[PDB]
Parts: sequence; structure tokens; C-alpha cells
Amino acid sequence: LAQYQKDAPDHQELNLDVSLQLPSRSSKITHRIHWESASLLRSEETKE
Amino acid sequence: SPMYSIITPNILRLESEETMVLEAHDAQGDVPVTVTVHDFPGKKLVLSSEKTVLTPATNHMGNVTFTIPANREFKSEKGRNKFVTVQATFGTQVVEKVVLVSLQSGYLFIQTDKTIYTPGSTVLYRIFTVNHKLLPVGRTVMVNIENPEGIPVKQDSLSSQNQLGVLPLSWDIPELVNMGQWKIRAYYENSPQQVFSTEFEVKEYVLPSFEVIVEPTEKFYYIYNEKGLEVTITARFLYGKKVEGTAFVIFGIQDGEQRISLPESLKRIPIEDGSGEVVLSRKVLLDGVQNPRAEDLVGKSLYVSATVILHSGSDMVQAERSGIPIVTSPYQIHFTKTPKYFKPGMPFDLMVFVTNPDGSPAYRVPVAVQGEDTVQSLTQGDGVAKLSINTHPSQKPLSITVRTKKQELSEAEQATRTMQALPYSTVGNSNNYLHLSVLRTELRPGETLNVNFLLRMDRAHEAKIRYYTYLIMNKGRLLKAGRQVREPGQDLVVLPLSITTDFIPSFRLVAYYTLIGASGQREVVADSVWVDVKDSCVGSLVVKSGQSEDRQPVPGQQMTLKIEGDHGARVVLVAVDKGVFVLNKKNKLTQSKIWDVVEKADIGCTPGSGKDYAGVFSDAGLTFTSSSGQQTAQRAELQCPQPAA
Amino acid sequence: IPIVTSPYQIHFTKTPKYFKPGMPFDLMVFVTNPDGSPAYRVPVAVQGEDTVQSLTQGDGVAKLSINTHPSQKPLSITVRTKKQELSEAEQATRTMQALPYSTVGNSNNYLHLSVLRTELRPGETLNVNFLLRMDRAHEAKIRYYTYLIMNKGRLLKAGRQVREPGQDLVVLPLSITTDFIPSFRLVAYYTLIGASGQREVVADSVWVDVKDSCV
Amino acid sequence: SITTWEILAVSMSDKKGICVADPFEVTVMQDFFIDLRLPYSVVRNEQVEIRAVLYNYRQNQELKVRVELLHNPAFCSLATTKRRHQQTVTIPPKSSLSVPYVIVPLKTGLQEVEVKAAVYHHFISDGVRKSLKVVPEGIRMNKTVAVRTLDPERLGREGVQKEDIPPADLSDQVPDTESETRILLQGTPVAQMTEDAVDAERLKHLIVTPSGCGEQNMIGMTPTVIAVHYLDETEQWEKFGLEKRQGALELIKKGYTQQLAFRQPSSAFAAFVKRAPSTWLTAYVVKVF
Ligand SMILES: *[C@@H]1O[C@H](CO)[C@@H](O[C@@H]2O[C@H](CO)[C@@H](O)[C@H](O)[C@H]2NC(C)=O)[C@H](O)[C@H]1NC(C)=O
Ligand SMILES: *[C@@H]1O[C@H](CO)[C@@H](O[C@@H]2O[C@H](CO)[C@@H](O)[C@H](O)[C@H]2NC(C)=O)[C@H](O)[C@H]1NC(C)=O
Ligand SMILES: *[C@@H]1O[C@H](CO)[C@@H](O[C@@H]2O[C@H](CO)[C@@H](O)[C@H](O)[C@H]2NC(C)=O)[C@H](O)[C@H]1NC(C)=O
Repeated sequence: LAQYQKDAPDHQELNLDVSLQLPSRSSKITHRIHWESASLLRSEETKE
Repeated sequence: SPMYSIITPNILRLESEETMVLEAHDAQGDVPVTVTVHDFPGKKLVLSSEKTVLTPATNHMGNVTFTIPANREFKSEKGRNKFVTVQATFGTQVVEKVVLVSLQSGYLFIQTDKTIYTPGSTVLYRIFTVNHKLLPVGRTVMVNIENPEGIPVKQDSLSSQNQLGVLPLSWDIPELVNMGQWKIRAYYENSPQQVFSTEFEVKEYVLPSFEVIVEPTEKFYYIYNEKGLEVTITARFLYGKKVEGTAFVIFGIQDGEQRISLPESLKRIPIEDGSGEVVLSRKVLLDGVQNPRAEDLVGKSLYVSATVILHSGSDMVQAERSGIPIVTSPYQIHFTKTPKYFKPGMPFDLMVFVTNPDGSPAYRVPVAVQGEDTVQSLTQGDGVAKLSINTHPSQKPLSITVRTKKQELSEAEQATRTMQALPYSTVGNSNNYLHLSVLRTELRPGETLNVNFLLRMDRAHEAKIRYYTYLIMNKGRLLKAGRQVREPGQDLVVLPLSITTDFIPSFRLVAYYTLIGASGQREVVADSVWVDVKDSCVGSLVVKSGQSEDRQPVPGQQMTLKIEGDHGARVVLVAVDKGVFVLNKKNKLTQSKIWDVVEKADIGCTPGSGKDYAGVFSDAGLTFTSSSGQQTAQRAELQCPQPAA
Repeated sequence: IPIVTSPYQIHFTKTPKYFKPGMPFDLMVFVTNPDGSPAYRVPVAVQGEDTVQSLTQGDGVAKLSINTHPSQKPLSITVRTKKQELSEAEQATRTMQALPYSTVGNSNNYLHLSVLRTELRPGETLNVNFLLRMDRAHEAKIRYYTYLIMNKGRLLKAGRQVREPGQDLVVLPLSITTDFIPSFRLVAYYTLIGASGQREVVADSVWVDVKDSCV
Repeated sequence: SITTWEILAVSMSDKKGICVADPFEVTVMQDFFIDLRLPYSVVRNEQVEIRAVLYNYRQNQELKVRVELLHNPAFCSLATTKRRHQQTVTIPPKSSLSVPYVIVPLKTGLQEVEVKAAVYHHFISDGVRKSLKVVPEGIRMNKTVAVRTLDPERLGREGVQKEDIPPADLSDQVPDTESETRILLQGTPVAQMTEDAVDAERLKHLIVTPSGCGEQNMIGMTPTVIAVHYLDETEQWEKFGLEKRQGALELIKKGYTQQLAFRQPSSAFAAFVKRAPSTWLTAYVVKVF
């Protein structure tokens, strides 16, 4: 029961690497999603 | 043998100084003390510094300090409780205790140049970064700006090191924006779970040229008033001249969070000499509600909405007064500053907190105990009245009921409150107590306060009491501690305490004695009391006019701003039109709200006393542990226990 | 305009000259400017021990206290100001000698009064504290106190305050009205037949200043 | 600007801390002035009324005022370069008078409007120049382009996913206006897969003092050692008692001190040192230690 906890199983396995290809395309916006940013919002704005 | 003792607060904080007070009782000769802080659970060793020697020349006292670092290993767990272990080795005998830890590291205050902005305008904002002592600290801050439905649109990360705790920053509002309430949220890098916030509004406006004040005669309504609620209107231009116009005013009822409007309460009054007056009668209010009972109206609240237009017809201001209670009682009595624990057979002091129905403190209202009409007293400036009883040695709880005696008001209008106090439990029912008594005044820095220590015990053991041990808790840390010696026959001793600026806004004094009594058993008896201090600045910044004449200067004129303040201080400025504040005066920062935030961060939960010596320290916010075995109750919750209410 | 070495004048004019042996004693120190006007917020201290310091209130009165030993010898009391920047030649001082209370037959049974020191306005309450000191064989015989108020050369109010055994301290609130202006004296005493069957009276008194205003 | 200003001052001292000062009020005023009260925004090419209010705060003097709306290339009115739009009014003392004018916006943007006034028989005058936004007709729309799920294991096959977003067709768009595209990403918070641990109510008995022979010292030390490790990882010391881990630490340290007393000189264990060494007990202590 201690080893059942300690390193307890959990449903999270987030390891997402998401990148965007811009219309201006001077650089590629790239972020990462893990457990500490599971409920974190990531937003970007354009003017066109 | 002598008994070794360690006193510390209940809760320790990251990134701040923590006071550690070491004492030995009944000790002979010098005893070296080494100090160590470990982690909990397990052993990784987080702090191994500091040592001292308890000396009989110093009455075996020794205060040493330390600081808790935080790293990636400490900041790991963010959601659930974690603890550390304090180790102090007195000669060859070690005393240790597990302590609860808070992850908070200081305070963040955010000032904005306006409380409400237009699309396409600039927001100027300064973030003041202070520690728990309200002194400027240099740390990295994470700030975020969120939308009305909670979407972060702009975020920053910057350290205030070598900038004297000030982060001046800027951001431009786009014209493509959703109007409504916008929120700025901020937190330190090393404390991500402690989130600070302040709000502002985005709207499409132009500033008005005048302000409208809606003034109820009394800030409540008494249901059986045949005349009804009178609300005076005051309207004047922003530069201070009287407004001539016509006001349209309508009343309404607020029940919980939902507002109900009374349509036929509408009146139309001209505003003459900068003023008007409107009355909502008792018949119209009862005609508005469909419930003909006056008893069900109690507990709800009223609101007023006014719309005033000048007689030129070129400008318009809408004002609102809200939260006006419908009550049977023009006062609210609370035992919030009264301890719930009495000393049996020793007189007990009552501090009665009386407020107006909105929550503002009541001034010079006479209250009395329900038992015996002879004991009466009037409230002071802060709404506190002083009453006292002469307690019998009842081991049964003592019910205390206080009722006001203000003249002309009927008995249905006299407020009352009923509580039940609890008896102090001595060790082994030895009936040996400690009683504290003190003056009750508004305390300013620079005054002295006489602390009175009364001993109660049999005279066979009074010669064994040679000292008292006192400590001062202020803002969640130990500020001062020491010994007060006592010669035999001196059951009462007096200690003058000088008030400095460090004691603001409130502090608790604890005191105890110890001996081996009864059948050869170690006994600890303690007492505590909570004292309020007048809310003021630690420093003294004043802004005034340099010129003494040319009242109302011309637009664009040069004038001299005179600034008197503490030497070495950095001051920030902003000058705002008051018409912004007539539109939206919410979320304005002030010094009184700063001390209110500090008081909400206090770890003490009771105005003094306790069920025993352990309950005295635990309710004050202190931990004690002795080498003989007597120690405080375990506490694993940061917040205070909630009253039954 | 006085030519002086001292910018202040220290007086024991409001301090009683008689102490209670073995029971702590209160000092009311009246400090004035050289013309005679009261000095505001000047710190004075006892000459013995630098730790006991206090600042004057609005009426020029500072509160100091000692923890007295049972010396039947008179006790010399010297008070010296501690105001910063000013040199020791500029620090005022005053020296007096207080006298011991004599109990009936040297029975060492005393009465001690203590009270708050504030500017008193009409409508405020004032807590009067009565401390009994005697051996416990005669503490059950003291069942009451007798108090009287002297104001403007006539007795204004008087009564009894009862006491139960084991309650050596009792508290009596006193509401201040306009009759107490400008100053009044409170006296209090108890009585019993103690020692070898002898009638004993022990009393104590204090003078209180009231804020000068219209009735 | 003619108003009373409220100045907020906050100081920061390295020894006296933060101090928010009391606000200082400065009333700036002129005896005669104009206040032109524009709306925040106006519809382009629709005639609108502006309200210029003129104030007289003499206590016993009414004033003859010539007030004039100036010519504007961005706003059509009666004011041209040849012919000016001026009026002659009279303001009673301790009173205000409003002079309406009518104008038409001609071009979009934050454009300039200027008015002036001057009094006869005194040389006191005022002028007000403000700018207000000329907005083309139309309204804000915040429509949604797409809302879809991202899962590279599920979509696109074998951990790689590609997905496009077309721009909005927006045929109702006002010509030559800004149009933001707000992109948002939020992960999926997944939790549970944890069963309940033992509530540590009846686990308070396993604290046993080690005593006796070497095997018997291992029997008494057995439930004390494992219970601390279980309560560490289940973090149930809140219900159990934080003081009892330090008390159990003394019993675990007392067990290890008593366990080393039955050690054979060849690093082996038995009930006594006289007894032949036990292979199973030697393996069990290694499991415990
Ligand atoms: C368009 O923008 C509006 C804001 O201008 C948003 O709708 C608002 O949603 C909040 C609740 O979070 C309501 O309190 C407001 O009343 C809504 N505004 C309205 C209805 O104008 C949302 O982003 C978009 N809403 C619509 C209907 O398109
Ligand atoms: C704990 O010890 C420190 C020693 O650093 C004390 O600080 C000194 O206190 C004395 C007397 O109050 C002052 O005269 C010194 O100026 C202080 N030191 C410095 C560097 O300023 C501190 O007061 C002690 N506190 C307690 C509660 O015992
Ligand atoms: C002495 O006796 C007189 C009786 O004339 C007392 O006067 C009355 O006191 C009571 C209680 O204080 C009041 O309720 C009455 O209103 C008083 N009488 C009148 C006519 O006003 C007086 O208080 C007594 N004084 C003392 C010191 O005992």
C-alpha cells in the first residue's frame, strides 16, 4: 500500500509540443503543455 | 533538574526572518545551546547555523535569529501541507518539535493611475513589493492581466532588486476589446500559490462636470418609522460650486444578491442651492411589497438610484447609495474583542464591540450587563466599551449578556448579544492562576502602557515564583521577549511598555510562570490579551501646498508642491481628476486597507486567554515545548477555526 | 523669558510622598516649560535603571512606577529626562524622598489603589482597582470596602463595595460626569478586628485631574 | 482642465516601510471659461449637436459674450474661412449658459474640434480645443471560427498531428478596419486513478517498543518502521499526530541500537550470539534496513 502510493498512478501524461506557422512567419510560436500548465491558458493575438 | 524551554510561532514563513527564543528554567551555571533546522519528513538538513549560551547573568535567556531559504526542492509541493523540524540542544539534553510552514513570502500592492479606462488608452501601474514587515524586498514577480471571462492577455516577469521595491510598468489598451471588468493578478516567483489581485473597468465615457452625493439621514431604516427613510441629495460642480438642476430618484430593495425595484417610489425634485431632498414614506414601501408583514422585511436591504441633469441640460450624473439595512436595531453588539475564557474566582474584563448597522463603529453609546443595571459604560472612539465582572470560583460556564441603555430609544430598539464564556483549567485543578489587566485606550506611538501581572496561588508556593516570562507577538512574528523579576510578597508587579511604530496595528502579549508544585509536579500557568493600536503610517508622509495664497490657481499656472516625509524615502505620485472617482471610486488603495490585509494574515485567532496554558499559546499563535514534557497543542491548519455565528 | 541651563522643569507635585512598603508604587511626574506651560512628549526616566522610561502626555504628566521592597527606611526617588540630541547639562532632574506607610501595630496589612492615567472627559468610564494585602486568616473577615468622593470641598458620592473571600482584587467602574470637574479625590478604606483583638483601620487615597471645560 | 484634482502619494522607506499618504486636493479654476462636452464617438456623416457650456461666477455682474465656432476642414458647419459662425449672448451672474452648435463629421478618426469665446468690456477670454472619434457606421461582432479537439495519439496517427485554421470569410466587414484573431489553447486536466488509502484511524496501535532477543527485537521493530513510511507517503500525520513521528523515531533508533547488540562478528544475526547464525533472519534485516 505504500508503493501503491509514494509514486501513485495518475491519469496525467501531458507532454504536448505544439507549434504554429504564422502568416507573417518571421518565427514559429512554440509552447509546451505539461501537468503544471494543464489548466493554464495560452493565448495570442493578431491584428489581421 | 532544570527545565529547558523553546518558544516560537505556530507558523513559519519562507523568505523572511524568524525569531527563535530560548530559555532555561530554574537553571544553574552556563549551558551551551546549539541550534539546527531539519526538513520533515526525513533528514536532508536545511539549516545548521546559530548557537548561543544560556547564562544565569541573563536569567538563562537567549534570542537568536534565522532565515528560511526556499529553492526548487522547497517550492515543489504547492497544494497540500508540509512541515519542518526545529532542533535545539541544551547542553546534553535535546528538545525538538515539528512546525507547520506557510508558503507565503510577503505582500504585493498594485496602484493604477485610474480606476476606469477608455479603449485606445494607456494604463500606468506601479507594483510595490514588500516582505512581511512591509519593508521593500527585491524579488521576482509574475504579473498577469486577465479579461472579463478570465483570459490572460498580457503577462510580465521582472525583479525589483536595486529598484527599492517599486516596479513601474505600462501597457496600452487596444480598441478591439470587450468592455467590462478587467483584473490584474500578481504573485511572487517563490510563492506561486499566494495570489494578489485588484480590478478596474473598461468603458466608453467622457468625464462629467459635477458630482452627486446621496445622503441618508441615518444609514439604516427602522421599520416602524411612520415618516420613512429620508435621503438628502447634494450636488455640486467638480471645482466646488453649487449645482442647479432637477433630480429623478427611485428606490429599491436588495434581498441577498438579487435586487428588486420599486417603480412607484419615483419622485421628481428640483435641485436648488446645490441640494434636494426626497422621502420614501412607510405606506409606499408597504404598498410596493406584496407581503403585508413588517416582520419579514427585517434582514433585507435597500438601495437608492438617482439621476440628476443640470438646468442647462448639457450633462448628467447617475449616483447610487446601496446596502442600507432594514433593521429593528440601530446598533449591533459583538463580543468579537472579548475573550471567551474566564478565570474562576478572579475578576474578568469585557471588551464590547458595538457598531452601526452598516458596520461603522458606534460612538458614545452606553451599554450595560443584563445582570445588574448599575454596571454601565459608554463606548470609546473605536466602538469599544469596557465592562467587568467579579467572578466566583464556578467551574461551570458563565453566560454573559450585554444590552444597551441609550436614552429615548425603546426596548425593541435596544440591541443585545448573548455569549457563554468558559472556565480556565489549571493543572490538576490546583486553582493557581495568572491574571492580566491593562488599560484600554487608543494607542499612539510614543505612549507608555502599564502591564499588570496578578499572581494567585497558595503562599507556600509563592516564594518559589521569582520571575515572569513575557513575549510580544506582532504581525505573525516575535518582536520582543524577556523576564520580569519578582521578590516574595509582590503578587502584583508593574512593567511599563513604551509603544514604538513597530507595534502597529495590533499585538498580543503573553505571559507565564512555572514551578514544581502540588505533589512534586511541574505546573505551567499562562495568560494572554489582545490590544488594538491606532492605524497610522510607520513613517509620516504629508503632501500640502507650497503657496499660502492665490487660492484656486489659473489653468496651467506654476505652483509649488511641498512634500514633508521621512528621510531616505522614495515617493511615487499620481494626480487624477476627481470626476474619474465620481464615475468609479472602487479598488482605491489606502493605508487602512493595508493594515486590514495584514490583520487578515494574522495567525492568532482569539482576543486572549484560553482553556489552559496550552490553549493560551495556541490561540495567541505561539508554540511551546519544554524538556519536562509540557507542550502546546498540535496545529495543522493555517487558517483560524470559524466561529459558530 | 528665563535664562536657564534646563529647557524643562521637573516637579513631583502630582506624586504622593508616601509609599506602601513591599507593594509597587506609581509616580506621576509633572514636567513644564521654563515659563510654566506644560511640556508635550518629553521622555523622562528614573535615575535608577535606564530601562524604565516614559513620555509625557498632553497635560505634561508622565507615568513611571517601581516595584517596592518592604523597606521601613525612606526611599529616595530621582527622575531625569532622556530627550535626544540634548546634552547631560541640558537634561533636567529632580530629587525627592518618599516616606513609608505605618500600619496599626506594625501589622503590615495594607490597602493599595491603582487607576488609569488619562485626560478625563465627562461621559467616560474609569476603572478603579482595589488590592487587598493581609494574611489569609483575616482575609475572610474583610467583606466590604467603604469609598467616598471629595470634589470642590464637599462630599459628592459615597457607598460600599462588597468583597467575597479569595477575591483580593476587585474592580469598580466609575462614570465621569460634569460634577467631577476640575479635580477630585477618591478615598477608600476597610476595617476589622484583627491581631490580638484590636480595631484596625487601613485607608488609601488618590487625586485625579479632570479636563478643564464648561459644565 | 478646470476641476479639483486629487493627488495620491505613496512613499517607500527602507526602514519606515510603505506609507500611503492622505490625498491632497488642488482646485484649479478660472472665473470665466468654456466646457465643450463632446460624445466619445460619433457616426460619420450624420448631423450632431455639441453642447458648449459657458460659466460666469461673478457675484453681481452679467457679461456680454461673443462666442464663435471656428472653421474645420474635417467638420462641415456654417463656419467657413470667409464667413464665421458667431453669436452674441448674455450670461447672468452665478449661472451657466449652454450654446448649442450643429456640425457634420466628414472623415474618420480622432479629428479636431475648436471653439472660442471672449467678453466685451473686459479682456478675459477662453478657448477649448478637444478631439473626438469619428467612427464609421457598424458594430462589433465576436464570432467563433472553430473549436476542435487536439490529440496527436488519436488524430493524425502515431503521435503526429497537423491541423489548419482558415481565416474568417467576414463579408460583412467594414472596409479598412482592424480585425483581431484571438487564438486560445487550454490543456485537458485529467485526474483520479487513485484508490483510497487506509484512514490511519486503527493504525495507531502499530507503534511497538522493541525489546527482547534479536529476533524478538526485530518483531517489535517490524510494525513501527513500516508505519512511518506508510504515513509519510500517505501524508496522514495530520490525523495521526505530528508528535508521534518523533516519538516513533526514538523507538526505531532504539530498535537499531538493540539490533546491533546481537550482531555476530562475521556480520550475521541470530537470537543470541551463542546460537548458530540464521540465513533467513540475516536476509530479513537487510530487507528491513
Ligand atoms: C462578445 O463579447 C461580449 C463582451 O462584449 C462577451 O459576451 C459577454 O459575456 C458576459 C459573461 O461572461 C456577459 O456578462 C456579457 O453581458 C456578455 N456581453 C454581451 C452579451 O454583449 C462575449 O465575448 C461575446 N458575446 C456574444 C454574445 O457574442
Ligand atoms: C535579542 O538579541 C539581540 C542581539 O543582537 C538584541 O539586539 C540588541 O538589543 C539591545 C538591547 O535591546 C540594543 O541595545 C542593541 O542595539 C541591539 N542590537 C543591535 C545590533 O541593534 C535584541 O534586542 C534581543 N531581543 C530580545 C527579545 O531579547
Ligand atoms: C443619599 O440619599 C439621597 C436621598 O435623597 C440620594 O438621592 C437619590 O439617589 C438615588 C440613587 O442614587 C437616585 O435614584 C435618586 O433620584 C436620588 N434622589 C433624588 C431626589 O434625586 C443620594 O444619591 C444618596 N447619596 C449617597 C452618596 O448615598
